[PDB]
Amino acid sequence: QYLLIDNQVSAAIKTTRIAEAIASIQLYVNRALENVEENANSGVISRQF
Amino acid sequence: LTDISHSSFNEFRQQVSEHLSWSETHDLYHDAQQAQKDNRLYEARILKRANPQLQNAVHLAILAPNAELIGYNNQFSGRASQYVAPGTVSSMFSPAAYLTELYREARNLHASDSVYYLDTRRPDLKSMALSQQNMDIELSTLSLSNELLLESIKTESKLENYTKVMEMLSTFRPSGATPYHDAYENVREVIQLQDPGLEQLNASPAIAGLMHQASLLGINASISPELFNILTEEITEGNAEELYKKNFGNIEPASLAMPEYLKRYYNLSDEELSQFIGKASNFGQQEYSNNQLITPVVNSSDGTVKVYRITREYTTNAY
Amino acid sequence: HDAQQAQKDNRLYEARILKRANPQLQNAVHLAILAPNAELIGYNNQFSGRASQYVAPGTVSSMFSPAAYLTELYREARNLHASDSVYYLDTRRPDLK
Amino acid sequence: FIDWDKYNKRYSTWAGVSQLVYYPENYIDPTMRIGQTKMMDALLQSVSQSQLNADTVEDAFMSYLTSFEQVANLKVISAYHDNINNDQGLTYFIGLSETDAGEYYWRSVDHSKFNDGKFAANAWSEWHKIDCPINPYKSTIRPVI
Amino acid sequence: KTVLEKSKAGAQSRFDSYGKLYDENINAGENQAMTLRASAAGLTTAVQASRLAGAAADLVPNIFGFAGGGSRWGAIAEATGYVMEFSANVMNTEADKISQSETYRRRRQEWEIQRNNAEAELKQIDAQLKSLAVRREAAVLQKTS
Amino acid sequence: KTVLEKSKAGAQSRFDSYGKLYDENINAGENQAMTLRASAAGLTTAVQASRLAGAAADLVPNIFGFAGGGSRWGAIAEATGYVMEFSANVMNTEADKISQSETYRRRRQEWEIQRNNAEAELKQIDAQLKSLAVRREAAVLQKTS
Amino acid sequence: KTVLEKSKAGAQSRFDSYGKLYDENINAGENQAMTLRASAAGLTTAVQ
Amino acid sequence: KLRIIHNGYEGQKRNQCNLMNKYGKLGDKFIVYTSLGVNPNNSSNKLMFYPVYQYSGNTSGLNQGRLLFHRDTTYPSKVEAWIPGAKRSLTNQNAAIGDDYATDSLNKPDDLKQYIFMTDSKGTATDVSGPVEINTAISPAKVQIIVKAGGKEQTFTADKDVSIQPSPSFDEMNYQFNALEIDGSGLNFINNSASIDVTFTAFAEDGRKLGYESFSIPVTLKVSTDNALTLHHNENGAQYMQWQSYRTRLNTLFARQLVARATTGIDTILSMETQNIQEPQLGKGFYATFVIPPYNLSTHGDERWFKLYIKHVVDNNSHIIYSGQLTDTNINITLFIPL
Amino acid sequence: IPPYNLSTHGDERWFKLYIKHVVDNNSHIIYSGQLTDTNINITLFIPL
Amino acid sequence: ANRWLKYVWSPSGYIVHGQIQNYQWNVRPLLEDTSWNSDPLDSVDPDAVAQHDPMHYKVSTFMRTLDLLIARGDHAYRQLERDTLNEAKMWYMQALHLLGDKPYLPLSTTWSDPRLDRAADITTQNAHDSAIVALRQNIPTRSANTLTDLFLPQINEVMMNYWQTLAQRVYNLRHNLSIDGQPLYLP
Amino acid sequence: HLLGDKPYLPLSTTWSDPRLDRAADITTQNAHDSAIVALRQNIPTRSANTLTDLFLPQINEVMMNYWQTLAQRVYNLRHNLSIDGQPLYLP
Repeated sequence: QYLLIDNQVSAAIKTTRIAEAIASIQLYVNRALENVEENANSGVISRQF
Repeated sequence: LTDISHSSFNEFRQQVSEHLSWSETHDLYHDAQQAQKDNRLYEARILKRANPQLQNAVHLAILAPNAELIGYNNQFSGRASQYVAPGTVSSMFSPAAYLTELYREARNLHASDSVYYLDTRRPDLKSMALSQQNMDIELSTLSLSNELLLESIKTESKLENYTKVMEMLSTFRPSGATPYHDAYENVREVIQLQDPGLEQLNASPAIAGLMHQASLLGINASISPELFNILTEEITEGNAEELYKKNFGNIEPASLAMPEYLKRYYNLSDEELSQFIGKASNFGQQEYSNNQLITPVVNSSDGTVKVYRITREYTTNAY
Repeated sequence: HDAQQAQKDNRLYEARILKRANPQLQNAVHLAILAPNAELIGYNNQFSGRASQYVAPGTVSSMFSPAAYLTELYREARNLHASDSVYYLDTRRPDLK
Repeated sequence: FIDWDKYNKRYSTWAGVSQLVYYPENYIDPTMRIGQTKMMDALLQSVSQSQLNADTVEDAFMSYLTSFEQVANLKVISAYHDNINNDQGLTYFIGLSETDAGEYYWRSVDHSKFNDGKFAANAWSEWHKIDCPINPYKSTIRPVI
Repeated sequence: KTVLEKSKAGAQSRFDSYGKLYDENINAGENQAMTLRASAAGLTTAVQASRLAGAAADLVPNIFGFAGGGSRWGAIAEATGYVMEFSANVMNTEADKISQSETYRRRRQEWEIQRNNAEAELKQIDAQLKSLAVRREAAVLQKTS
Repeated sequence: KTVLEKSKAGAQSRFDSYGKLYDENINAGENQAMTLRASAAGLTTAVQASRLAGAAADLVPNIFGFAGGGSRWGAIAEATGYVMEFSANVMNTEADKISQSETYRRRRQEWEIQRNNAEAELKQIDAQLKSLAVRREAAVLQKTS
Repeated sequence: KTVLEKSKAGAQSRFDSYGKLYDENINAGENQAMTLRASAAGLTTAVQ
Repeated sequence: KLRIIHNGYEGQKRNQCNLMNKYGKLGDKFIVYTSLGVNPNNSSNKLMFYPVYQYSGNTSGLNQGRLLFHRDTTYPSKVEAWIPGAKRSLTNQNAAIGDDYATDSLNKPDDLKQYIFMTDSKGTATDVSGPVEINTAISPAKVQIIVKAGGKEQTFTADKDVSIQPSPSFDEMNYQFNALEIDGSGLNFINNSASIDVTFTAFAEDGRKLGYESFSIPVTLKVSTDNALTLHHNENGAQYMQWQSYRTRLNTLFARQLVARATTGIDTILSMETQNIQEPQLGKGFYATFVIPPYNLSTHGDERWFKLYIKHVVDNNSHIIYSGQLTDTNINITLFIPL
Repeated sequence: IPPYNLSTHGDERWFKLYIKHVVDNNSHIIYSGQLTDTNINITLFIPL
Repeated sequence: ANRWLKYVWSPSGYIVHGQIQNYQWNVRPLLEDTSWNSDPLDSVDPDAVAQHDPMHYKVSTFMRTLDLLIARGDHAYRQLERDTLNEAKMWYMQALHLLGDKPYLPLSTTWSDPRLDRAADITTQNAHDSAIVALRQNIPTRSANTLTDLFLPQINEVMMNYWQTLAQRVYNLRHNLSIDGQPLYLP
Repeated sequence: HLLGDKPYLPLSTTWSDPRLDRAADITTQNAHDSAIVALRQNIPTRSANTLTDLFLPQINEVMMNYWQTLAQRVYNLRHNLSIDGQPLYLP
């Protein structure tokens, strides 16, 4: 939940490097929009994206 | 109307809070939103006329206006003349373009001071090359995760390369999953691959007679050479101060002896801890489990904790 | 019928304290279910930390366990016959109590 | 022992009822409800097919909201209170819809469920549509029990 | 081996056919049919307003002069009866919509079972080609014997 | 053994699929469809009261003055005819309700037979894996021979 | 023998199931549905 | 009506404001600790204590200060708050469930402006830091309305413009102002509409702002110089709406003339000649072809935009009838000119 | 409503609000509640 | 389905004209806990209990959100390609941080193992009823032997199964298994 | 011949492989927006480093699949294959 990449995954699971960076930031935004990690910027959450 | 449209209205209201009113902020904002839509329609119109798929089909009569196409390529260095196939990393619809759109918006979610800041928790993301190889070739997720942990541990411990990191983890006592002797795990697995079941070593009794059986325990069971030094060392009540600090570092003994700290430190299950400590809860009572009791009894005068371990066996009918 | 209303109000009061104190709810921070602490203090002083002691399903300690059902069943059924009678539940089955 | 044959005879029915005061949400259905109005039943039917588009669901909601508006704008004409004196019993109300050749509705409120200066919300019944061909003169219409 | 490869191609044809039926479960035509059933059952509020408006207009007199009157006195009762008879048609229309979508759901569940039969059968023929490949290796070793 | 394990997994898929259809026999949708058929056939007492009330109101004269009358003399006979024609619609609606619930009963009885076929087939493959395990033990003893 | 006894019990289940459906051919419900259709078509002399 | 509420943002500030509401009155001074972190060594939970130090004195008359705290744990325990800087500890043996306090024996609040280590001795340890001294009293001279209605803003303040002051409370303080007179002469009407932007805001004694809330009163002006919209059914069949000088066609006569095209099949209905069926003109007027010269930097300037205007149809003002860009060739523009 | 105080409210935390001298000079309850450690804000419509 | 759950509860909040709002629950009597059934135990209606205490309408909406997130994750799981298994995990991890951590239950309780005569004692029941009517009216300020033998509250088993089903799904993702637990790799 | 020839796409482009920090730069985005609002109003007549890192337009993949499906069909006709690619001749 902090380093945005799963260390309990077995070694048979393959990704590419860009696809892993996408899944990291997609994890990070879902932490941040939900206020699970505190003090996200209220102005950035209000953006159209 | 520049640079307003990619900010939210709350962001734009904070910046123009002192200058202008709400209504003056409201009017500039929806004009910047209209200008952003008109920039997208203008850019798309040039790029869709310049599609090479359309210019070779002569029946469509889709006349590309050349005056906009000239001025577009002078500003953007022949961008409209450079079309890519699907699956190219250069594409505006590629996963790298999605990653770029995603990283640009998400890097501002936390302040730069915060520990949850995206470049603080993941410094490798900003430096990563948006290349075709990073999009195409597959590698293990676990190896990319081990690479990320090794970079941070190298940076923290200030070590030369990754093999010096594996040297210090071969020696490091104060964690629950450490000493990890990496070269040892490489040895003990190849023996388990080459000799499944250790039958060849037991069919040759002279070779196994060389190694003592405490080290033959290290083949099937994971006993690293430093873990052997942990298990073999002698605990008196004299050296137990010093030898605690070697094994646990700076953890307080009162903080360590509680069951929820042990459950996270040794990464034990709730059932596995009761095999060692027992059913111990955060109230006044404490019970036997597996016919043993472990109770810390606080000396009321000294404050010294004294730990009892009582073991029960029924010599008669336990029913 | 006033005692029947007071028994329903005792059940609603006891349930309200015990459902706010559920540890499943207090870790989900989005529900905003604010447990009123003044009732929770007075409840645990009377019942010795009962509301702080939740059990898993299948535990004999549970108020929904078969032993709780047996307790509810034995308390109501032991009075069906008089103690003088041969059909009295503790007379025919002394091992149950 | 009154509740024996339904609830207390079996551990399954006993544990179902005993948990229901503590965890009703295990037994709450978003579809079915006791006390559910005919508006919600017609809504459920309007979305009881496989292909639920956003436009299909929106049109089912605006049909619900049309029938919501009809019972919300009922004008109370007259009433009748069943007991001999105002403090106990039920009062029966008569409502009129906002149509020409108007429609008539009735509902009740229970004065026993008046407590601390306020009717409890379960003192009220639903508006019930009256199916009779009613055409009063100057709203000279009264209920009576 | 040729016998099992024809069995392999036959099971592969069924697996593709029922998989195609399952994935594209409801046609464009079958979707239009449900939409018409839903539209036919959405008329009940417009019929009711049309029929109550006609009842209100037939209660005023339409004969004037030395003879007066002409009010249809049973106009509200006739309008209420037409709305109830039409509501019976809408409930049958709405039930035929729901029954049609449930028929297509059960049809898809048949296609899912028929797909899983063909999928398990071509896994079986694949394992049966492995078994035949080992039989052929034994027959080659019997030849070189 | 791999061939029979694919047959085992195929029969297990059917046994789970028809067992799921059997246990959950009537959908939420199929239950709503029967409820609508039942509601459409419950209107016959309200239509009758609405239609008799209109007959009673059309028998009084509605022309007054120097010309009198205007009573629809065939109003009761017209009302009796409308109630009988509507009763024919209700009996078809009620029969379609009963025929629909009987169709779902016979459908469930098919699913019970299809479940018991798959249950008997995976008992058969289990016994056929026992037989293959004994064949393999004979082939091992033939090897050590 | 165990394989054929499971085949025997499977065929016996179908023989009992279709024999039960055949013998009890029309339900009480299916009989009520035909009666309603017959009653709906008997109104033509009273309507006339 | 201005309203001030003291509830924190949900999380640690909500717990720290509940302590201030429970154990303090409005006007007390507090130390709110903004940085609350789990001690990685001495803790087994992710739970925290939420401390506020209450000063002795001001409104809730206390002889000694006290460290208010909130805990999420339910088990009975002591709460030791050990200050490493002063080398002393505030403690509470058998703290209550939820929130409680530990009184300060020696009333020296300067020892509380540094790192505090609050421990439970049972798995809950908290690194308490970032102290912020706050004063919760509110002057009525700093509860204020800012009205930006046009040119100069007007500031109304609760000391002069509220008749009955609200009682001090953390829950809710309602400042009902009187009838405030705003000069509206100076509103800039853009598309016949303006806005009066009203901002509620407030400040405490120490100078921190209590928040703001913004309102907007839309003011729209009725113009009297325009004619009403009018509908015209011309003799040639055209129906149009006459807005200020414009005429917008409302109907079509396409289906009147489609009958001749449709007498001989779908091939003739869906042809190009059918799409050239002409529609009558909108009332009195004429068509005019305007040939626009090509773009020339000498005579048109650097910008390529051009506009066409009309004048002296219904009113002597000007109205745009065409807007476009200049090109390297001529542009032919056929417009209907109303008369 | 002021917070609970054992000195001035007694041992019980209940409080009630009554109205008088609207339609008749008798008293009628308009609110009933419990005292708390904080203030309680109660907005009521008072008939006249 | 997601946008209609957000008409009751958005766990991410609500944005109204470019500003995030203060509330989390979009229904006003869920914010202000507004009881609207004064007699929930007249009949055995689960809805009547939740009308009396509307926190159960919160837990109902919460469980439908978890049912949605697991259903989106199971639907992504069964599309067994690589990038959709990452999608499956992010729907599962999103359901986990709504749950929070699984609650720890202390095993040593005040539960001794009493006799059935002692647990079903009528004096224990009458003391339990007299204690609650004391707390319900705040009147007071044998006891420790009687009220110890009461049964303990248990956690919701349905709410518990969400942690158990999510832990199994993530386990099957972290290994190379399918949603049933079958190996995707061939031996 | 309604499609014409399949378009040739030059493989060497202006796409270097930038850092994610450089491609997602906020100055690159603001320069891209200020350049288009300049072109949209014809006002003008750092730059070459910022706007190089933009992503490139791609061709329509659905339109591309028509060339790919037609090339496969004609391939199966020119050989003796069926529409699935199976041989019609017997070996």
